[PDB]
Amino acid sequence: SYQVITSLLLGTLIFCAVLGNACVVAAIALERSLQNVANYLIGSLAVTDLMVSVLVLPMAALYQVLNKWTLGQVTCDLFIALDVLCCTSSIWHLCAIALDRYWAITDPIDYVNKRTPRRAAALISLTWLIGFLISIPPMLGWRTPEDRSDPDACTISKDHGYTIYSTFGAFYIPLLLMLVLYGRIFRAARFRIRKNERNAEAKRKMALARERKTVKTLGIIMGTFILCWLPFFIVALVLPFCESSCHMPTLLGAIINWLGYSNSLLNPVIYAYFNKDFQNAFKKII
Amino acid sequence: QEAEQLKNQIRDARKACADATLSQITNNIDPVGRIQMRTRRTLRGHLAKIYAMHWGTDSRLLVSASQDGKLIIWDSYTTNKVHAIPLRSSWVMTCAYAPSGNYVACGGLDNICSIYNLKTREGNVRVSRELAGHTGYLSCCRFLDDNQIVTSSGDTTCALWDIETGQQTTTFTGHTGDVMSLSLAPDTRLFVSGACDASAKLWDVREGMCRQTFTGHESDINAICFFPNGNAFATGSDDATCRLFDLRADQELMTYSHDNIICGITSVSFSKSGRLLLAGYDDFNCNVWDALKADRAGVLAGHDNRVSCLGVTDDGMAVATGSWDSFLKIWN
Amino acid sequence: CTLSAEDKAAVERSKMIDRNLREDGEKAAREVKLLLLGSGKNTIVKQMKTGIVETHFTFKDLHFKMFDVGAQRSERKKWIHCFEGVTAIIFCVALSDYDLVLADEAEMNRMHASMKLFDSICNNKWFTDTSIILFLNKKDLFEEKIKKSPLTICYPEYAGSNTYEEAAAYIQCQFEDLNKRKDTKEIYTHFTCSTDTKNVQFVFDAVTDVIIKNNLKDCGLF
Amino acid sequence: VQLVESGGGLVQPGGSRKLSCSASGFAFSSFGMHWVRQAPEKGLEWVAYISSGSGTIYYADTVKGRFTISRDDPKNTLFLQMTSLRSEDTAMYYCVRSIYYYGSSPFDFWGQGTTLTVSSADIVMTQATSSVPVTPGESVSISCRSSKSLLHSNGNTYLYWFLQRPGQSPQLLIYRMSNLASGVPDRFSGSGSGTAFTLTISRLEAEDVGVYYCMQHLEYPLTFGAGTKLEL
Amino acid sequence: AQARKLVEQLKMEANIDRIKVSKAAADLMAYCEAHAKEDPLLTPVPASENPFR
Ligand SMILES: C/C=C\C/C=C\C/C=C/C/C=C/CCCC(=O)O[C@H](COC(=O)CCCCCCCCCCCCC)COP(=O)(O)O[C@H]1[C@H](O)[C@@H](O)[C@H](OP(=O)(O)O)[C@@H](O)[C@H]1O
Ligand SMILES: CC(C)CCC[C@@H](C)[C@H]1CC[C@H]2[C@@H]3CC=C4C[C@@H](OC(=O)CCC(=O)O)CC[C@]4(C)[C@H]3CC[C@]12C
Ligand SMILES: C[C@H](CCC(=O)NCC(=O)O)[C@H]1CC[C@H]2[C@@H]3[C@H](O)C[C@@H]4C[C@H](O)CC[C@]4(C)[C@H]3CC[C@]12C
Ligand SMILES: COc1ccc2[nH]cc(CCN(C)C)c2c1
Repeated sequence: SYQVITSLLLGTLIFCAVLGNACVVAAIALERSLQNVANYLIGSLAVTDLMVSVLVLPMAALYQVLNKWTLGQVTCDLFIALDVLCCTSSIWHLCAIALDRYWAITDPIDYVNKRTPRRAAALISLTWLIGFLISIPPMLGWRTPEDRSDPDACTISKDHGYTIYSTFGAFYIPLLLMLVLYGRIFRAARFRIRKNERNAEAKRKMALARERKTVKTLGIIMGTFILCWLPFFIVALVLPFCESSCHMPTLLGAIINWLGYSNSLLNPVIYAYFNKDFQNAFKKII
Repeated sequence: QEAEQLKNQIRDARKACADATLSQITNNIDPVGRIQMRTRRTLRGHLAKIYAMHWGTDSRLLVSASQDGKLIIWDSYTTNKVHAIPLRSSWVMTCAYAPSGNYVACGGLDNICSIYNLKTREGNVRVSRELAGHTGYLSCCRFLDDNQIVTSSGDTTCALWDIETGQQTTTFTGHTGDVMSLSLAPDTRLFVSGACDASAKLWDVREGMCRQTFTGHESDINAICFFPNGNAFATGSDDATCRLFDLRADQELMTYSHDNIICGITSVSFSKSGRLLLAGYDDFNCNVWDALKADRAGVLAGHDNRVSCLGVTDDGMAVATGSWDSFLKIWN
Repeated sequence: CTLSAEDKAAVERSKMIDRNLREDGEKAAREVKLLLLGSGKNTIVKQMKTGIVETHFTFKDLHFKMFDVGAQRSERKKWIHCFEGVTAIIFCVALSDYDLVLADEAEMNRMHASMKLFDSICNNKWFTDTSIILFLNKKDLFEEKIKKSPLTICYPEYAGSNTYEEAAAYIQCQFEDLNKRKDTKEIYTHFTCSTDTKNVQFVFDAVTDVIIKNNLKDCGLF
Repeated sequence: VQLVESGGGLVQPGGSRKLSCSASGFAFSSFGMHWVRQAPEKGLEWVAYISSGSGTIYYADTVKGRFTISRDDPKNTLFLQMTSLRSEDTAMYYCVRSIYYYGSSPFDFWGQGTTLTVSSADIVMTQATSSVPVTPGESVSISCRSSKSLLHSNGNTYLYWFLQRPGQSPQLLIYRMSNLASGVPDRFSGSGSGTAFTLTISRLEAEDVGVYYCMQHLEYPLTFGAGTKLEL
Repeated sequence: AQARKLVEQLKMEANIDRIKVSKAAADLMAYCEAHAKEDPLLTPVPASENPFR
């Protein structure tokens, strides 16, 4: 009975993610009114999330329902590499969207003159290149004899150097850069907003409301990103150096692992559905 | 003193001639039925709001103008752009195609209706002459001959131009409000112009005086087109209605409006038979009206912004439409 | 292929025209469109540089195209929509003109007419989210005239001193009160002719702030 | 509007030379340019074609490879480099402008021409009479035949008529089998069937003496007819 | 005086003969029915001879 419920829940989550990403991509494509550098990055992120949902999640769901891998070593390696590549691409797409927002906010001259879709294309290419560099090492090298020693259940490489490098370049460096960029954006917004008495009081109320709105937006974005992708990389970093001591509980580990797929599902919701232009386009089409 | 009694006499005379409305006569006419209008060609390339377009006499070439500063001539069959003429003033409000197709006119928020020669041996399209005789924005410039063009301006007066001389042959100052559109009769002997004063006047090219005036509309008239027979014309206004006027009956014949429409009209046109009235609207759509029964025979959707201009081919094959979305679509 | 020899060349010409149009549109996009309304308009244009007049000026890597209506006395309601999407609206008013009546048997005051025009433009449906750059010109003459003719003649309900600073502040407050959509747009008010180069600096600062605010709004941060 | 060829001369066997043609008085960039060769005492022959913007380039089967065509839009000039010139290449080359759009008149202007001396499903156009003795004031009809029907599915018939008077470059008379080229008297008329065509002249003038040539533009491998040489 | 021009233009009241509106409507409908077959928009022409398909 537990296996059936697990399969139903995983299938529902995958279907919801696929539907959301496909809707975002269709809205961006069929209507050339949301074609912008930031919107182009959002669409690329949606495409990456759709690839995650359609390619790796069903394989991951099968790996979880049956509790064992029954497809072979080659398929296991391909699935692991694809999942790592796509998740890294999604994280770096979030980082690139943050960087684009920061550049637009703090560099209006560049926004007006030097910002073009080629910038979005270059950012997407850089993100995919970083993802490929993260996912290639397990193929060309590493994967010591101890790794994948049990064909029944294959596990990602746990080499200290590889695990630290991958975790860093996939979450910590993107996390630090995103935090710095959003802090810069927050200070810029604070400066701009801060920059007969009844009118002054009304202006003060408006400024407080705008400050609360921006704080809420930043908090929502950062809370989702952290609460999803932080535990996974924390465990991926601790367990390889805590093989002897840590027990690696199954339920907690599984939930932490699926937090990343939850973030992949949620990213379109935060970045497009909340966006005014995207919701207007959906209303017009629907 | 101030012609107090003269105003009522014309109204009484016009009222006395009303015996039967158009709708009553056309009761026995079978309904046209819904027309399955479908876009066959989508024209892209304009990057700003297109305001005017006009068909050529060959029924295959049309010209369009946009606020991006470009005047484009389209090959309707193959969608091949014939010419791309950069407008020196990017505020075009109207454009036209000469009956012979040799010349094209355009007018904008400037007071100059420029004439372009499309058949120059130099190949490059050049401004044949600049007609700077108006004091307001030009609303409509229309060719009668290769040498004569009539213009409409926001200064509330139209002007007949002898292009070779470059001077206004005749001036039509009867309008008190801004004239927004101009339509020539099939014979080109007379033309009708609509104005923001919610009235339309009949102008004679040769003599240059207002033979008659029509005041059915309750708001600014935006467009007018001549019925194919040439003895009637249809009006378009911000009143969200279209009205049919007869030059010989002197009175309004019928109106085209629906409660679901609450926005102004941008353009109007007729088919060869005259049974269909193609009208643009601010609701991003064009509604086809039964000219003899005022029934909406169809709707031309597919525009993401206000429909600014439309027109029917001389051969009666397809109708082109233009909208602020910068897309022109051919419907058949 | 079904196309003939000439059809392929026609398609080639059409796509060349497409490339040229796209290039020209991209070039035109990277430029700031400013609508100017108003009153010292000629003086401001001279210091910062029969139909609509176009003025081109550049200030520190940013290109501005200014579209002075050129005394278009025709129906403004019929062509104002042509400027939908302009970055900002420049409005010029002469402070010293609180006494003029614009003839017409003294049925109007130029200050009242300017206020009415400002209200109409600010509340215009085509400029819901368009910033307004308000310039108060001829401050020297205004100061010289208030000392000999109190501004209470223009504002019967105004009970205050006739000093330059207080009158200027009251006029600015009156003009800004006309904004019935204060949240959507901000009014950048400046007193000009301190030196010829300050007006362009204020225009640049206002445009930069408007762009930044729009970018923040797109991201939901403002 | 003017076109001026250059680069003529005498070439040794297997030699190489480049012909040039400058353009003035018209938008060179917007007009496609053709090279038409003509061996002495022989008819014309299309050499190469370069479309506006250099996007499309076509060559004849007998000139492809060793002959290349390039255009310089900034300088408004045309070039035709030649290599491995054969004795058969002895001919005079004429440059022809052409702009392709509905209602246009391709091949409506021809250049001065330059002399040059050395040492497969193509539609064949044949003219019944190489020479036709006539007198002024008498209507003259010139007939031609095409191996492949020139009526295209689009509804247009791609037949061209050219006149090359003694000591003059070819001049266009008819370009779509029904349309009269600009700068020509209305006397000339054009009509024909889907494969058969003729050039009927209402009345013959002194300046009409010359050799009349025909072309098909249904497909680019253009072929010239023998040529009808009128004499008085 | 504009009245002198106005009366001369108003002389159209007698310068022109008139026809009843009923006859005009009859002629209009007769023309419409006579040329109904010649209007592609009124009668959708087959795609075989349609240049736009
Ligand atoms: C402290 C005390 C204790 C309490 C504290 C703890 C708990 C607090 C909880 C706080 C609430 C968090 C969520 C906020 C919800 C909310 O308020 O949203 C409301 C309606 O919108 C929807 O709900 C959107 C509804 C539809 C979304 C799509 C989902 C359905 C389809 C899914 C995919 C499958 C497709 C079929 C109001 O809308 P909003 O103000 O939230 O919208 C803003 C959004 O939050 C910003 O993110 C966004 O910025 P962006 O990042 O650049 O995009 C802004 O532009 C703006 O859109
Ligand atoms: C932001 C919204 C969309 C919430 C996040 C989605 C949840 C519905 C997902 C995220 C993590 C998922 C869990 C990931 C892994 C597991 C372990 C597994 O269940 C078990 O406990 C069996 C195996 C074991 O006990 O070891 C299968 C279902 C479950 C609970 C999943 C149920 C669905 C969860 C809670
Ligand atoms: C979905 C994956 C294949 C990976 C995939 O989707 N590739 C294409 C892509 O990613 O685009 C699974 C689905 C069914 C699997 C196969 C079936 O389970 C049958 C069979 C089972 C054996 O244990 C391993 C081989 C073999 C033949 C499996 C190979 C991997 C397959 C094909
Ligand atoms: C070293 O462990 C890592 C490092 C980087 C990574 N990126 C994506 C994943 C796994 C993909 N989902 C299952 C979370 C991952 C693991």
